[PDB]
Amino acid sequence: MKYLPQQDPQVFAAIEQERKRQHAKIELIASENFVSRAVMEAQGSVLTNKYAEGYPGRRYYGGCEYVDIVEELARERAKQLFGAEHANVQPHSGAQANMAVYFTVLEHGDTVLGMNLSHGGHLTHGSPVNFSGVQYNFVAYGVDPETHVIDYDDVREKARLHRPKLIVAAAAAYPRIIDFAKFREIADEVGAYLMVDMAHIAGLVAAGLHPNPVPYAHFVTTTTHKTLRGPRGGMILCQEQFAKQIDKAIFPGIQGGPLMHVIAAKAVAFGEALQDDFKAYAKRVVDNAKRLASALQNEGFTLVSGGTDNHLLLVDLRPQQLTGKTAEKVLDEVGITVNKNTIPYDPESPFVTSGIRIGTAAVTTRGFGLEEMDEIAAIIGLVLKNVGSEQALEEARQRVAALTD
Amino acid sequence: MKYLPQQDPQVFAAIEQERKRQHAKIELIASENFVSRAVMEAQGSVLTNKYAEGYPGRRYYGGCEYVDIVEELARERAKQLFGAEHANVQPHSGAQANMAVYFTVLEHGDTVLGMNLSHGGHLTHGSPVNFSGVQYNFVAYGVDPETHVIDYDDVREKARLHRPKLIVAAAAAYPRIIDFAKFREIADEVGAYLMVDMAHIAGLVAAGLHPNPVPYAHFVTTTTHKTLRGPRGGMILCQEQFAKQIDKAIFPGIQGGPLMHVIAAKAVAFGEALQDDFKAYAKRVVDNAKRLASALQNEGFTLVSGGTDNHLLLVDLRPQQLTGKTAEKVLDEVGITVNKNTIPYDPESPFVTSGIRIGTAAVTTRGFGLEEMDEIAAIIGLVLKNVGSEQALEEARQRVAALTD
Ligand SMILES: *Cc1c(COP(=O)(O)O)cnc(C)c1O
Ligand SMILES: *Cc1c(COP(=O)(O)O)cnc(C)c1O
Repeated sequence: MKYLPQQDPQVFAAIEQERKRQHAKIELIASENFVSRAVMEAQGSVLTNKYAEGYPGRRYYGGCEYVDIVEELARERAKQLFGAEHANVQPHSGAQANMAVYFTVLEHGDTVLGMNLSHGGHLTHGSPVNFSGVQYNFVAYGVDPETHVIDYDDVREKARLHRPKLIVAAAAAYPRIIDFAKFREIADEVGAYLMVDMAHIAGLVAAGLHPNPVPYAHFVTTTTHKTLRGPRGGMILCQEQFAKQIDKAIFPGIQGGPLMHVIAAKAVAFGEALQDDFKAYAKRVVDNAKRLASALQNEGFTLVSGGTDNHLLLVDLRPQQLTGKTAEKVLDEVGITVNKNTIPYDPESPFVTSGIRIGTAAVTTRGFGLEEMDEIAAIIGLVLKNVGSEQALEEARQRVAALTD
Repeated sequence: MKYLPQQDPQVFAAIEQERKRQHAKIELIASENFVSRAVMEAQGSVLTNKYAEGYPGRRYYGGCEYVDIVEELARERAKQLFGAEHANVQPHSGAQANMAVYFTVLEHGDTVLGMNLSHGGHLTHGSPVNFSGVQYNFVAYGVDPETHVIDYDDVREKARLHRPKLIVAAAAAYPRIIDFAKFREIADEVGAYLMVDMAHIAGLVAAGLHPNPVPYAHFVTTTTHKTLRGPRGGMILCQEQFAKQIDKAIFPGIQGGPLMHVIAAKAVAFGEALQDDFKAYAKRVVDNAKRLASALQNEGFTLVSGGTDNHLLLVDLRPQQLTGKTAEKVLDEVGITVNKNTIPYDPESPFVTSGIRIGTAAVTTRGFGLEEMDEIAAIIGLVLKNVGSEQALEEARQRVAALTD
């Protein structure tokens, strides 16, 4: 940076602390990643100066010729990446992408069926403190108590009983492949739309390492960040038949001016994802997750669903008589970043929990591989089996430092 | 830029076109501005990598120590700038700031009283194609047919007849000072909350050149861009008594993860606004607007309300037998950027209009002063009085080029 250090020492000092923190810590929060310098440059551009309400070639303001090129690059690259008929790259966030889809097909108080929040569902899939749970009548399907895999007969029964207008598939904390064909079959049986919220797995979908929801879903929502490794923001994919309605839902429906600089950064990220090396990256993410899962089991940890098919895993800490909160806290002391997370049928509140969620997208971006997964698992074992030993925690701290340099 | 040109030639070429366009054109769109290099650097930072759902010291994820410093810098600087008891700097946009306030105090179908959209009100103040008009029962107050100033007796009568839960004051296209004391008096009479949407005038408020709504309003919403000259995004100000509810409305209410890099940029912009030179800038904005208004009247143009108290003016084109659409188009041909805009009691649709809206915030940032205002007015006169003369348009084009170098 050149101008920020002189103009705002306080803000610069804090940013520099954060940059150094990002390097020093082992980031295992499953939603996190590190974007490229090109992506950052794009959103640090003069495009922040441009109002561009509307869509390419159909804007409310003049002078949009070049931001139109940028937005269409984003849309076309997204369509190639996911094989979708339409893309809307304007959502400010994953939350706003979902909000727009809900606004498109639902009336206030309509019934929606989503994944149980305590089993892996997202806040925006019907939390009573979120707009989704307040505005619409959410009901939940669950995972099997033993296998922790989505119970598709429960999805079907809930759908047939409650007759939802919309079914939501997709999760914030589900370690297995989701069967979108079955979701669509159930949706078809009850005459409901299917929305897939692929935020966590979008990068894996792009790389062909998770089944693509696009052919099965009426609407697909996603973050552009997370496994897709893009700038912070949202996106909606859908068939041509819903394009006009979806576009109107985003604007003038729920948003105002789009963030054109962030949209530029989205284009950059989609460009990166189209490359062969991104596919190699995404395979390492999945390989690393399997390896880490196996290595954690080797340490004696129990994993929700017995492993992982994707970038993320959930440790059930009950065998160690630990809460997620306790584990999260002690790992923070040694430089490993995780988050506490409810496990299916958790006896604890969502604020304490019996689990920690772990993902490999961030460490993989940093170039970590299988050997590093083994060591990460060994450090976690050392820490969680010795929570009262400062000597053990110091050893862990040093081993974490050795990994990050 | 260093990395973007190599990684993504297509995106870079388009960004460069936009940057050159921003320099070449005379930007008179009233909502537009040019942010500092420091602001851009802040939002081009690694803070995009951090999930920070929640609030400073009360986050859902670990590792937020430094983004907490950034967010608190934003909040504290906003509070000093506007004398507010609480700030929420997380809204993704002006639309989301409004959405959050509505979510805080209103139930689905509650009555809200806002400014007539065709008289200066914003889309998010009850358009039937916007969430506001769909989710809530909006009624409108108008401006006087002759003076084009808000008719405060009409505000009062509408309030007393319709008994709104919330009254909204603030505008996208109103050239005069708004009397917030009168709005609060009316709100008090009918037991309604008062929300002031100060997006357009926030920079002028910060500089003490427009009365501050903060002491009179329960809630104040704003963009961080526009006259405040910050990054693209939103903000809410309110008294301590609504702080917890407002914060919950933003998260987990309507948004997910905040844009921490944009919040850093907000802090930078607020820092800039706190400086003496920003106050000088804002006075030049207002001075320039008056001068431009006077110079346009000298050219024979009629202005809505007969002039301006702020950064913006509206030309009533009916005396010239021109629509806003026609004027917008021909000005685009010579390098002057305006937008068509409905005038109060417009005989034309909002898609054709009888007016153009003009603001001075952008040209003032570029260092334009009174002499430039005279010339801009003279060029507009030349163009709009000679719409069928290619020679006149070429002269205008050359004169525009002389202004921008
Ligand atoms: C992360 C996530 C979201 C929310 O995205 P934000 O950008 O944080 O608003 C929504 N749904 C799912 C499944 C997610 O994983
Ligand atoms: C610009 C504006 C908005 C919307 O802000 P976005 O960032 O475009 O969503 C809302 N209200 C008023 C009065 C505005 O001027």
